[PDB]
Amino acid sequence: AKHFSGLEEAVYRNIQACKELAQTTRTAYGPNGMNKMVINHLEKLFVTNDAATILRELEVQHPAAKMIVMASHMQEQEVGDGTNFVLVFAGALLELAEELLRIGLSVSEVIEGYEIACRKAHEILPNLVCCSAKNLRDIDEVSSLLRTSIMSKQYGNEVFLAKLIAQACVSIFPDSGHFNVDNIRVCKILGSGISSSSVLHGMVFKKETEGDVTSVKDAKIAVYSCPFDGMITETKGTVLIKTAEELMNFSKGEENLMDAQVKAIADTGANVVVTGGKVADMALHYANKYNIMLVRLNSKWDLRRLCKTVGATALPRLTPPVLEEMGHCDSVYLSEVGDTQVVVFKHEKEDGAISTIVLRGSTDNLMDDIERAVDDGVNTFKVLTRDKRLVPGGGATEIELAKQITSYGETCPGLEQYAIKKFAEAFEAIPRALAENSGVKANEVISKLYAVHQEGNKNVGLDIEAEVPAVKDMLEAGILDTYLGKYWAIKLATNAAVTVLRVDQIIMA
Amino acid sequence: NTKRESGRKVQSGNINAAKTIADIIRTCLGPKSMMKMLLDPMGGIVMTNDGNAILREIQVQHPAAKSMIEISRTQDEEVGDGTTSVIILAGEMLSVAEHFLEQQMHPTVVISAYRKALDDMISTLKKISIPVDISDSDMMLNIINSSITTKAISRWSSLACNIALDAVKMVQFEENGRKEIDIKKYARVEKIPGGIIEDSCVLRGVMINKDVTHPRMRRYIKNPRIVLLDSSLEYKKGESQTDIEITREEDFTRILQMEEEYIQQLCEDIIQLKPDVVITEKGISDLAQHYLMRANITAIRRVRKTDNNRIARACGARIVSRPEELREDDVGTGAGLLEIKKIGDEYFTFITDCKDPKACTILLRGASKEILSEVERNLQDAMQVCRNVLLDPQLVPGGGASEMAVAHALTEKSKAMTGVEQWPYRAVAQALEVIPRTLIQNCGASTIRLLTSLRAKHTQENCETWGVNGETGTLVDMKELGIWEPLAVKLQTYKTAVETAVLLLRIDDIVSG
Amino acid sequence: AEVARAQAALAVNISAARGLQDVLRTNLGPKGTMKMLVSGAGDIKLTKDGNVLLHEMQIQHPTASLIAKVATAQDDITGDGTTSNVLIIGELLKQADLYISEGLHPRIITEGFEAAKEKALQFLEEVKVSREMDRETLIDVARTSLRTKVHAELADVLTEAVVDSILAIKKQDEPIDLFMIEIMEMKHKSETDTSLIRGLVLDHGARHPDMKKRVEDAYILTCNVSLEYEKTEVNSGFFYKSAEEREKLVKAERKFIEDRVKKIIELKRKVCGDSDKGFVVINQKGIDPFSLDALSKEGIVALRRAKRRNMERLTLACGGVALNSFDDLSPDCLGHAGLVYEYTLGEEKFTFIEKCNNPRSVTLLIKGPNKHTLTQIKDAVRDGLRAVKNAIDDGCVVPGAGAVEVAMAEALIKHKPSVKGRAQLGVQAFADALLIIPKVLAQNSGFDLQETLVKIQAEHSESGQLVGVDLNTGEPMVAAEVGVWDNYCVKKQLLHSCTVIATNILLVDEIMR
Repeated sequence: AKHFSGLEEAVYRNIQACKELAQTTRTAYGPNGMNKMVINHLEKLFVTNDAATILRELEVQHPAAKMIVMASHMQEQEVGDGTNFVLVFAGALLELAEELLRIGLSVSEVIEGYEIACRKAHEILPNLVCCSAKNLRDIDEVSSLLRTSIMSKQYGNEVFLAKLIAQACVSIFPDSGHFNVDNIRVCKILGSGISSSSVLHGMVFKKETEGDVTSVKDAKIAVYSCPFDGMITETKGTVLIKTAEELMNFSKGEENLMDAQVKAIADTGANVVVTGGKVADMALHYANKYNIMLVRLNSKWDLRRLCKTVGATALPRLTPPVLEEMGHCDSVYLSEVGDTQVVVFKHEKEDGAISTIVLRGSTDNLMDDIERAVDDGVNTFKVLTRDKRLVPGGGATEIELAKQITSYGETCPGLEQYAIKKFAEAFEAIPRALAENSGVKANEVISKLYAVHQEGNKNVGLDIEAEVPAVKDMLEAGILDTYLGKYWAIKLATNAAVTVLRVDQIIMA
Repeated sequence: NTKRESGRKVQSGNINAAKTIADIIRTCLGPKSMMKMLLDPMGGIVMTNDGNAILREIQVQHPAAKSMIEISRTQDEEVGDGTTSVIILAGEMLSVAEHFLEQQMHPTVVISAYRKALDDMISTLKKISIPVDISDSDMMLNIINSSITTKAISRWSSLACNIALDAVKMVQFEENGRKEIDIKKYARVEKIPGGIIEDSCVLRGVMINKDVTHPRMRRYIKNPRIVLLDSSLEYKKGESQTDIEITREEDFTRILQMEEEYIQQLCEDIIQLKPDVVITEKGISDLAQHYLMRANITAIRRVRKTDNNRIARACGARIVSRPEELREDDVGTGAGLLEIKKIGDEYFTFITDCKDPKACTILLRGASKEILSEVERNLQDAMQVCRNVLLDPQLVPGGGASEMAVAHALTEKSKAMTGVEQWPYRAVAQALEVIPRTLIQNCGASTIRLLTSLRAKHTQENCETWGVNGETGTLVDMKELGIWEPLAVKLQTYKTAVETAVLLLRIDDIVSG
Repeated sequence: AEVARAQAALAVNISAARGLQDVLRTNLGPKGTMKMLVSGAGDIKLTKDGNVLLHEMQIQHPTASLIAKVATAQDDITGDGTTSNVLIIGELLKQADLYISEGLHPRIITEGFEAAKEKALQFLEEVKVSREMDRETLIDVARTSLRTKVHAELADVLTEAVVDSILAIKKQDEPIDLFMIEIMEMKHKSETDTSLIRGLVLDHGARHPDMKKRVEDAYILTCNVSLEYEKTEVNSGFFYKSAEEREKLVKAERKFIEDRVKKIIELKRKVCGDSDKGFVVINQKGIDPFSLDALSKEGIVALRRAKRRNMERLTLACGGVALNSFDDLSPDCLGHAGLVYEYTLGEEKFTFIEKCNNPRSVTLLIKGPNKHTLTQIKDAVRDGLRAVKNAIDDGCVVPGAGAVEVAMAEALIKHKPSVKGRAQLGVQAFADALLIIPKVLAQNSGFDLQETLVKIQAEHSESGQLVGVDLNTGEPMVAAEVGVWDNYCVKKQLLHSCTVIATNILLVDEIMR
């Protein structure tokens, strides 16, 4: 399963991973991505562009492959751009060893080689970072920067999500100029159009919402997974469905039990009583007349979405909520979020870091697609908060790096002269991967990319003009990268590549 | 049921096991050494110089090996040593004799050779067996350290010398019949845990670990007088057997506690008497034993009468109904030393006893609780000399030149005894010389030429006293080299060895039951 | 039954051992690599350390049992060179096997190892000098100690922090540091990062803005039994069995809650003054909801979840004592470290207790999001701390980088064993086992493990040169001048642990399945 001897772990398990590293990025990355089906532990189809997601979706056997998986999620979280890339470069980097193994170089040698070279490459990145753009009050500025940032992991409507994913992150923080891990909730709601996905700041319970509104103005929520059907976890009051007379007497008390329920809720207070559990009509007919808002049988996700944002703890047991157990929202106003009638809260002044964007695709994988793309749009704005520093689309940068690193390789001398010169080569897998997705060869791209000799701006994008593979200034083209997005990508890819190289066999009975 | 086995087939199976067993340990035995490492099915390694330790951990084959463990024990049962000798020695005579001799065809002189090959040992040994002073610790120490080294250990030897040099002389039975050769209850070695080599503190008499087990007990009363029962403990071992009641939950708890609250009232009956020690063969409970200790009365519990009796004679303890009620007191002092040694708060009461029934249970202290086990083996191998030297001052020096001494005197006598008999007697003449020659083949070079030199040395220079060095391989006087091969041991070895090999020939047949 | 014996039996042993060791040649020094180990947990375990790898997951071997002792032993007695020992012994066996392949007795090959080791021992006693215990002189060793065990880049970033901890000693006599190891770990944005903290840090605190963010005069009340109880070093019994008992259970617990938090707040006023100093409550268990914010707003800092190891280090470090309880008591008993600072890094709240009355406890906060990295670096700190301490405990340090191994091999110059030629092989086999580390590095480096090594010797034989293979480029250089130094206690201990098992190898010629 795992343990092997006879050089199976190194020249074999490692390189096989590099095979997996391909076509999770190769056509799935570039200025655009491409989709690859995913069937699930409970079976259903997921199309995916970005590496980390689908490879997290893949339970992986190889400890070799297993290690770099971690770095891509570190990237995706930290960066999101080149999350596909962290595979390909590391793979193209690690595949350089076997020949050096036939050349006879040492792991202790070649790790140092790529190391000082990525430490050299990290030095070179700032200059191949080309100009900058930041306005975090500007959706349209953030849009185009997220547009290619989502586009790199998105083949779809790029500017609309870019608009929306820039809409929220700009408008969800009044202080934008900072960004936090989850600043955007999404209530995935199918139907209508893909443009029917819409940005609404503040918590959306996509759930059925009942109770007659006492205050749409304030939303203070005593938050519950507690069933208000009359069922409290510690000792349940569960309805008796096996007898007509027992149900006759209980429902008459479910009015007044829910009375003792809604009160302990609304004693310490609630505007919405957020209900993750079941509700009874006599509980609701009362809660209608009692006028507290039951958002009923709420999705644990909607519950978690609420439990996170309002800073309150859902109560499984029925019990008076204290200030930790009650959430607060700007407003509770029943409204269609993407033309789907639900309850949508508002959070901008409340806390922030929650913009609930209804994702409306035509199919759930489209509703996964728009879900996939913003993952970078989330993080790239976070990158865009961390730097406006702008790099053109990939493949323009890596050639100058190779130009650096190869001559930086002959300035090595000692066997790392090979390794560093190899480190220059793992750069060229991207325009290849891009030439692959677009259906051409790197060699022409490489020839063209070296032809102009510019190095960090002009490149073949992911292109229909790639019919004949064709360079373009990536900076001006709007297909763009960032220092961090490029820097972290090299830093984590080389790391995960060089650390999997030092590993040895596992002696095991 | 009925099962039949026949001829060489079983006797060859007899040849196999013991001989194959005789391989590693012969290399192990003596200063020249190896290790027999058992492979447990899990890969577990057990390496010893005792094959009988290895033999048990795995299947013991019936034909040879089932009897060899017992002739392994018997030798170690007797003198306290020699599991590893008899097996290879019996393996010797087992190996080359029968088939050869049965190809010369007869079971008889084969069996008969064991006798007359056995006594030539008895004959040539006690002639060349060198006497040593039994009153001299040292003259015993050089023969005792030779026999404390049975495998690797000269380490505790000098320390196991001193204790045994002292102890076995004081050894007497409860009959006190003779001193000397003894049962290991009349010389006991109880390893006492912990401490350090300084606490080894030679103990010539019995020890009672149960005399003082507690700090609250009797503290160093020079002559402990153990008062047996009889009134001080009036006899109730029984129980009230009180009737059942459902109301009180305590009745369930109290009825079982009643058992040990009787001796409590009996220990209360002891307190009034203040026996400095109290011995109870019925045993005393600990809830009863509280009230003895606080009196500064120590309590020996769950010990038998003979344990106490030998001690009551050894510690010189008046054995009475009550101290104030005359059962005709025994003496006040039988011993000159009562030493209660403490490692932790569990006290070890050692009473050094001079020519008393006692047990002669000797104190040893290793650097810790562990190397004790070798000191005990060292002491037992040490006390073995001290019981052997106090038996035989004459014990043969040899590096196995004794193991030659018989062998060559046999071939000498083979020429004398003649008949067809000589040929077994000359065949069994060969088996003895292999053990040391192996040890000096463990040395190297030509070990048979050394043996030739041995044989050249043998009748020319000397049989055994002058001989070959075992670990060096040089021909040297083995008293001059200081290597001692106890007469009794050697006397026991072939004897025990010739016996088993007699039956191994006599058995061509086993059944299934 | 089934018995493997003599020459062919020991083959699988020496085939295993030499076959098992050669995989560790990927280790021992920066040109060697961390070896990946995986278990049933699937944990990728990256260590160039022999012990870590050796005792976890391996292939079944009879030698696999014995080797697990020595790399443990050298880790025990040092914390370094556990990878070293393994490669010497089979190199000696490979040597030894030749002579046994020559037929020359494993006994005669065994008995020649010991003088040779003593020779090198005496020689390593000669090539040692008393060096500094100076931090920089420790850097010379710390650089060297870590690299032959853990990674060099790790070694470098560890070299300063590793020494600083073992430099924090009061001049302890300990060869390894018990409380200088306090390992905090974290999920970070750096898969490998280690902060150097003298004093003790808490597992968890509880940080509130109500609680003082900075406690400068810190009277630390460190308690197991927590706020839920009342004047108790022991928890109080619950009965949920029946209604009326539980009905009275939940009402009075707040009294246990109230008095407890009261016990602190009145005691802070007592102990720390009102707002005058900061107070520190440690709750080794949970913190009460009332008492949490109640201790918070009184200036008290209540700390959720400090360990029992935080308990003991604090008392030692801050000179105070941890309680079980919050009751009114003097400030001195309550732990006082001249700073209590709760440093929340990652999701984990690390409460520093710093400016400690004893800088015996000192802490290192390890970092990584990836566990295998968090495994490596957190493991990478310890060996040096144990290793480099052997530099700062010992006035002597043996020079490293294998310069001393070429030094003895010729200093073992032969017919010095003119004795027999078995010791002459025992030295000749041993002279080559010395060089396996100077080999394996130049091996793991460029060029030749030999061509350089013979350069080294040809060089070292030249006067004034104690010269050795570089741990990096594998080129000849004088090792003592680079400062590259393995701990003194390593070698002398290493040689013993090296020779014994290889010595134990030849004494086992038998294995029984």
